[PDB]
This record gives sequence, structure tokens and C-alpha cells, in this order.
Amino acid sequence: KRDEALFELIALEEKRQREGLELIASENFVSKQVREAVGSVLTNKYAEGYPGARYYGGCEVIDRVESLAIERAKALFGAAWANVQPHSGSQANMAVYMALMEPGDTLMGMDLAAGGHLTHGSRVNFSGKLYKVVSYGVRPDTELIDLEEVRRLALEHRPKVIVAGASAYPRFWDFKAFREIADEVGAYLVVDMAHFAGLVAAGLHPNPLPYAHVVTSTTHKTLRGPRGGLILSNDPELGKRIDKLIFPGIQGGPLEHVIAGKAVAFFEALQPEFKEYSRLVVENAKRLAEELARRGYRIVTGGTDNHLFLVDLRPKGLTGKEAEERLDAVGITVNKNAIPFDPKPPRVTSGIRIGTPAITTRGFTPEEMPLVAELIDRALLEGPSEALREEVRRLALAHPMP
Amino acid sequence: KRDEALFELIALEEKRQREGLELIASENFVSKQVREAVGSVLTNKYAEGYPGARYYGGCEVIDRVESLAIERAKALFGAAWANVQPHSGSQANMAVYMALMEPGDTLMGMDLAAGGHLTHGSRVNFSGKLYKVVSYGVRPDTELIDLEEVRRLALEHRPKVIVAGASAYPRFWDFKAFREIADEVGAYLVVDMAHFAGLVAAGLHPNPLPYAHVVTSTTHKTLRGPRGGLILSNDPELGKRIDKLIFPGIQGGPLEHVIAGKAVAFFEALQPEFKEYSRLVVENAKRLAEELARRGYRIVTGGTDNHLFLVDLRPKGLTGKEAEERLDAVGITVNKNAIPFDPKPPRVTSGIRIGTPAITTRGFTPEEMPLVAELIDRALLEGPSEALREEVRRLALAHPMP
Repeated sequence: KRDEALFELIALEEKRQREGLELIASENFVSKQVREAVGSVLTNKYAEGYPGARYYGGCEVIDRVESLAIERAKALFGAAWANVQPHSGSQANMAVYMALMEPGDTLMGMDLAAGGHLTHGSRVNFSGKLYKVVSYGVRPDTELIDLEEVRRLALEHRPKVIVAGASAYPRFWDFKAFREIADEVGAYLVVDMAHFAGLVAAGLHPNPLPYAHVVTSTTHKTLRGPRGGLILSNDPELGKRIDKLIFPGIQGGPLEHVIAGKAVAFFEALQPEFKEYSRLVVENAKRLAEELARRGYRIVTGGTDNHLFLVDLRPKGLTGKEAEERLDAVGITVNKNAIPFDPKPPRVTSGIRIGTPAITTRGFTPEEMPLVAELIDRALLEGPSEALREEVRRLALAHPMP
Repeated sequence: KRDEALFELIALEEKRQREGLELIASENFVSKQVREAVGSVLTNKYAEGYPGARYYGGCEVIDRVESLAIERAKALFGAAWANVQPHSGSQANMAVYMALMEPGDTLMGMDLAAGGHLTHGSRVNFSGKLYKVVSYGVRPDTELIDLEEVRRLALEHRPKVIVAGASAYPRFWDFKAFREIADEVGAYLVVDMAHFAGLVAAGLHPNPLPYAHVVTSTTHKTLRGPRGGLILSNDPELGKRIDKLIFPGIQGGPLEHVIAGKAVAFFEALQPEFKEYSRLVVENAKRLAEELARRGYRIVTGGTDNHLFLVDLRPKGLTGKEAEERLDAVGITVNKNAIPFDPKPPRVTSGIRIGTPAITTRGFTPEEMPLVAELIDRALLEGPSEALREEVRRLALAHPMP
């Protein structure tokens, strides 16, 4: 018997995605071929271990699939080693921390309120539970990272691992300087490029590979692949230690169907069209932030160098939670986000985060940003309304989905 | 541009699956509708948090999907609470350990050599790195667990957590006895039913829900669902604590496409046909074990109560490693497994584990077990040959995949 109830819900979700403007910076729309691989029979095989070194037999074809994903990842990012088995970005980070540190050691990452991710040292996350955390933020004036403040914190606290990269920082990272700082205290530099991995692949964002000891990432987000994790390094000796932490360290069997999807995603990222897409992603982000600033909205750091930006809603008397709800009411999805030196608690926040990778995949161009900017503005000032919801629907439907 | 290289490999793997006999106890073949859900657009949504309490907008449909999976899991197993977000079995156990123990605490599980799982205390696994481990095994004379030995160890080491459940134990578990032991020392009883979950759902195996404080499992294996984890309990308060460990504790965004697949698998398991399937799984295992005993092999414990059984190859002078290779050469996959107090090292062993869930899914019935037994025996005695490989191939092809 077919589970009609469940499939009816899947159809409702397709409709929602098609009829709205998805502006959550961490989302995107995978291609049909990525889905074809993820929904393949590769899920019926237990492949504990690594290619050529599996626990069980019958992995001759799976080994070629995994190997292909590994080599393409290496080729795509210019890395000497890769591990494509992490179930997620969080497991990728977990593995790296456990390979380089012992519980109790000191970890240094970006403060959550300044843009850091939960896995960069939050007390409610494994990172802040097993390790002593020291965070760095951004300057109160420019809202940019001050490298001398980072240097100071490193010398004072002597972290074993320093993490660069974030989930809500809209400017470029100076990886060379972060490596110099880590070298000053004998720490490992770990770059979590999950958010900008696609831009790095397209050559539109500095590559951390040569400067970081280890690089982690998600395969979804700007890389536009399936949901999963990835770990890279220019040092294969360090890589061997990390492989051991992924399995048998923290995971059991890998999701080989997902890994097949990663291989397809890397193949897609290697095509010239991916660079054109990535360029448009950034152009859309700059133009959209610009149009919102023209309407009186304050953009953190005054703009963006990547695919995302933050809007400070304090001057407008709106909390991030309220903005998110008013936009969601009309089909525009974003997520409330804390801003630097946010006076309000994380459950409420004073701003919203916006990203363009998803709408750019749907074919939106910089010339359409002024229109998107107008819908956001009205939803926030005039609030939800049927006429507004319809205008959003029509705009969305005029753009296809992969 | 289609990734022809990758898709050519997917076709080869399908051909491999069709033409061979999969006897690895942890394997199974999922239905078309389970793959359809896993390959759905639900992968495009970030949905951190839980139903009604997410960190992003646009989760209205996803909430109905996850709630559906939760409620079906509760009805299927007779539970008061459930968490369907774990990426795997390993993450389900990790979350439970971290919610119940602090690093340094003592964990008690079944010895890996006796049938326990990597996550039950192995030194190369996170369980053995973060916690002090005490292991229990089987008696050389009975080949079964000795509850008095378990009790003794418990009183002597005072573990914070006692894990029941294994990956290679062919008999029923006395959950009531285990809980009595746990109460006596003030420990939590955690049951990992990953392997036998499908049997529990079909009511063919004692249900651990009423006796354990927490129950973990995989959604694949005898439950025949997609690859992933699951947590259940009869205590909602404890459940709320475990929800926090899954997120924001150890994971980030859940795989909602996989959770949709879990919902479908639970739907399939709630149908009367699943009970007939599971009845056949157990009958095939008992019958195949009998047929092999009749042909000169010894069955550990003399038989089985579930879907798997251990073969002692000593009567025929073979090691598990050799048996594994000889079988693999003719398209029959099994895995080597130590027998109680194996005289051979662990990388060699004197036995093999055989499980019937996968062939049963393909339509094999008890009357055909004698034929599978003969093919296994001929491959081990005569060794691989083209003629034998063709006989396996034809038998396999005559039993379609889902």
C-alpha cells in the first residue's frame, strides 16, 4: 500500500517551495540528478570502513562511487585529502575537534552573537560542553573582525584550536593572518567554510586550503549539493588521523546514497555554469542589500562580499522574531538572526539574515532585486495582507524550480 | 549536464544487488516509496529545532511530516515519546549517553568479541574514549549471557549506564532481569534494539519499552526503513532532556527527506503484511540454521530466536575469513564473526554470521532454505567456480527486488 498521507504532504512542500521566496541564506534547491542519486539503491549497502578497506564484502562498486566523490572534492578545492562520509556539517566539525583535542582543551571560535555557528563554542552544544571556549567578535564601529583583538585573545588564552568561518559574517576572511596567529601560539587553524564553500569553488572567495590545517564544510548551502558533511586538508597525515575519528570514532555506516549525491554535486560545481551562477549569487546579494539600504534599512557592515547580509531592525521597532513572522505570513522566508552587540536575547533577536543562493538558482537576476526589496519593505511596514501574499506568489511562480 | 560516470556506477550496483544473495544480517532492501521520500525536495529545508519550535520560518509542512513520523513511531512500538532526528544509530546512542552521563562516568555494555556493537564501549569508538567501560560477554559452556555475571560486574563497578542489545546475539534478551540489575545499582538501562527492531514491531520479540529507561535503534535493518536513527521512551521528561542533546547538542539541521522516509517505513510496518514478512524472516533463519546443521556445521547456542545465527566452521576446518572469501567469490555475502571464546584471533575467527531479512524481502521462503544451504556448503567445500556463481545468479534473479 502506498502511504498517500505522507506523499500528500510532500506535494504540499513542493508547492510551498515553488510559491514563495526562500531567502534563508543556508538553503538552496538541489538538481533533479542530485535527488536521483540520493533516492538510489545505494542505501541498501553497509559500507563501514573506507574504499579498499571495508569491513564487509560486496563493496566493489560502492568503493568506486566513494572514491569518485573523494577525488572530485580534492580536484574541486585543490586538496590533498578529503573525507566525504560525515553525515552533516556538525559531525564534520565534531570529528575534527576530537582528532585534534582532548576534553578540557581550549577552543577559540567566533562568538555566536557576532556571527559564529553553534558548533564554534556554544555552551548548549558539544563544542562548549567538552571544551573550554574563548570567543572573538567584531568591532562595535565597523562590525568587522579585528585581527589584533584575535591575536591578543590567542596569546592570552593559548587555544589548541582556532576556528575561522561563521554562519552570519558577510565579509571576506583573511586566512593568511589567521594562520600566522595560530602559528604564534602553536595552535591548529580549522576553517569551517560551510557557508561560502560554493563561492570558494567558483573562485569568488579566498580559498582557505593553503592556510588552514583542516577545512570542514557542508555539501548543501552554496555548494548546492545534498545535505551532508565534508572534511578537507592539504596534509594527508593529519587526514589519516581524522579518517579514524569519522569511523570507528563517531559514526557507523556511511550514507552511500548521499555520498553518490555529493559526487554529482562536485561534478556540477566543476562545470563552467556553476561559476556563472555563483557570480549572480553575489551580485544579487549586493544589489538586494543596496535596495534595502535605499529604503532606510541598516545593513550590518554596510553591505556584503558574499551571498548573505544582515538587517538591523532596531531603528524600525521590530524584533527579528516579528520580522520573520510577518515575512513568513506573505511567503517570504528568512530567519531571525542576532546582530553584533544585540541587546535582545537569542530567542527574539534584533535582526534578520537574508541570502540569495536559493532564489538565484530559480533564475532571479539583479534587475529583479528592486522588486523583491519592495515586497519585503511592505511586509514589514504594512504587515501581512492577502494582496501582498498574491504578489509574492506571482513573482515566485514566474521562476521555475530545478 | 548529466553525471554519466556516476550514474553508470549506480546501474552497476543495482545489477550487483539483483544478481547476488545478501546474507549479511544487518542488510535489507527498502521499498520504492521509501526511496521516493528520501529523494524528495524535503532535503532543501533547514528545520533546526522541533515541531512548533523551529529556528527558521517556512516549516509548516515539515512540522506535519516530522509529527507524523513521531506519532507513527509511538503507535508502532507503544511509546510515550520519540525523537526521529538522529542521522544514524551511532548518533542516537551518542545523544543518549551524553544526556545521561558526564565524561569519565562508567558505561557497561556487551563485549565486542561477544557480539556487542562498536558504540557499546569499544576503545576506538567515542563510547570508549569519553567513558570508562566495563564489558560483559557470553559463557563458554552455554554460549549465552549470564545474568549473574552481569549482576556481579554491576555491583562491582557501579556503572551509570547499562546497555542491553547487541549486533550479533542470536537469542532473546531478558529485559526485566536487566532492569532489576540496573535498579539495584541506580543505573539507567538503555536498550539498543537496532538489530531486532523490526521483530519487536511485529510482536515477535519481547518489547524493551516498559523496562528500559531509553530505547535506541536504527530505522534500517529488520525495520526495513531508510538509513538513520531513532530514540523512544516511556518517560516524556527524560525525552525532553534527550531532545536537547540531539539539538542543539550534537546535530544541526535534521534530514527531513530521511524523516519522511522513516514515516513511510513506520507506515509499512503498521500494516498486517509486515507481521507476515517478519514471521518469515524468523522461520527462514531457523530453517536455514537447521539445514546447515544437517550438513555438518554447528550452530552457536544450537539455533536462534531471531533473524540471525552464528555458524561455527570448526567441524569443517575453515576460518571465518576463508569462508567469507569463498562465499563472496560466488555472489554470496556474509561476514566473519568470532564464536564464544574463539581459538582464532579476531581478524580470522572460526565462524560466520548469517541473517535472512534481505533474502526474505526478496521472496525467499522456508522451503527454499535447503537449496541456499547446499550452495553455501558447496562453495565452502568445492571453493569458487564459474558454474556455482551462475547457479547463485539464476536463483537470485528468480527472486525480484522491491
